[PDB]
Amino acid sequence: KVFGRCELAAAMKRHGLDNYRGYSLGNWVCAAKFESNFNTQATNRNTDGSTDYGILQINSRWWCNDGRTPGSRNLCNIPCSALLSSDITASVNCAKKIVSDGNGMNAWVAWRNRCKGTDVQAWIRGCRL
Ligand SMILES: [Cl-]
Ligand SMILES: [Cl-]
Ligand SMILES: [Pt+2]
Ligand SMILES: [Pt+2]
Repeated sequence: KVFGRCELAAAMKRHGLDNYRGYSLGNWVCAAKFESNFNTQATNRNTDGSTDYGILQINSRWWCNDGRTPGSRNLCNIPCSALLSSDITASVNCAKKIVSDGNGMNAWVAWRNRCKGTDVQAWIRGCRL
């Protein structure tokens, strides 16, 4: 599923991401934009052999089990395919653990390179929430 901007923002807010650990909602939406372009089915391969999955491109080295990532964890205790559902619950829950791990949203390199220090409020501009 490909979300709209405000559709995503609303789903994320409903799931408790708005100001989770101080990261306002626009941070999460901006991160989704530049990770998956709002597409729950996005997958990308990492140079280390791991794969990123879903709306927030959550990675198999640490976070989910895809069955094919040697010497890797499954810290969110989920199959990586659960991260491609049109329902974002598992991506959201897993991101809360990721962003609580010590590095915050810097764990998402696109957030750090493209959202951090920008006018992220623009990503929620005009949305009914
Ligand atoms: Cl959803
Ligand atoms: Cl949730
Ligand atoms: Pt939802
Ligand atoms: Pt939820």
